[PDB]
Amino acid sequence: DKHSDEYKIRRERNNIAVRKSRDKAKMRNLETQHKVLELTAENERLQKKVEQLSRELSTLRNLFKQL
Amino acid sequence: DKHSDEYKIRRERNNIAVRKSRDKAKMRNLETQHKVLELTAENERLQKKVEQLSRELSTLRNLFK
Amino acid sequence: DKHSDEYKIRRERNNIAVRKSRDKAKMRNLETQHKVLELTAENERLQKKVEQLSRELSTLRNLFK
Amino acid sequence: DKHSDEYKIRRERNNIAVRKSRDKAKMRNLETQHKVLELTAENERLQKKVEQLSRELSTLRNLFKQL
DNA sequence: AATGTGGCGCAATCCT
DNA sequence: TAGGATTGCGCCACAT
DNA sequence: AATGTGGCGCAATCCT
DNA sequence: TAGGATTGCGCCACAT
Repeated sequence: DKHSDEYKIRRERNNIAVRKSRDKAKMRNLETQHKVLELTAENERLQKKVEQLSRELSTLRNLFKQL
Repeated sequence: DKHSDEYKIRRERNNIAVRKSRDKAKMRNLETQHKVLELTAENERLQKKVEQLSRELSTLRNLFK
Repeated sequence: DKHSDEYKIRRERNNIAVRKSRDKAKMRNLETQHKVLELTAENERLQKKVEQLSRELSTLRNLFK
Repeated sequence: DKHSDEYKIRRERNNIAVRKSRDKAKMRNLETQHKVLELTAENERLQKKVEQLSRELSTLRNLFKQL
């Protein structure tokens, strides 16, 4: 009975749940997009550190090798 | 008019476009979640590399003593 | 000359370039291995979708009987 | 003793192992690149199938909905 | 011990 | 020439 | 049972 | 105008 009073209230409750479920999903996605930006900045920091330490190690190894 | 052949083809075409658009969006969101897993593992790896390089520097500098 | 400052800077610069080139190559190879995992999971998903769509078609066509 | 006879033969054995290890790694990589091409063709086939079935289902659902 | 791997350095070359 | 990107050869530390 | 999710359809709009 | 891409609203089947 798609005209029933009970029907329309059942539909309304589900419509409310649907908007709630999707807001949550869209928020989660937004939080994830932010996490990527955060992890990217951290990745770049680590890359710079690895490069700096690698060059430091290389120079030191060369010194010893020159004895 | 809903019986109009033009209406019918319009709905048919739009339903295809709507599904295509929604799949693309789902794909992007999944990729973003994927990048988080990727970056997380990679940063973990680089951090390990940092620690390894530091140990190698310490080892060499111990030769001075 | 190996004592030449020019030689020393040449080695220093090349060692950086060599490491950079080797890391890039390692990255590409890891990505390729990654795509295999990705595609494998995705094809599995699409196959599941194919099966689901077929069940839905069967269900609707059963209404005719 | 990096001039020893034993040393040079030890180095030769490792050099042989290194080339063997790397050929294997490079082959594995080559096989993986091929697998990606194979999985990509399969992915495209599946995408086409999903699209075709989806349109088939949509048309059929519309028919019923028009009763 | 002996072979298998992974990271580098060198130097010739290729590339811009 | 300058200078970065590749790559064959091979040393070494470490893993299996 | 009641809410939470995922997939669609419609139709207004935006975009090319 | 034609026609594909988005997106707010909401129906429904199914999951939890």
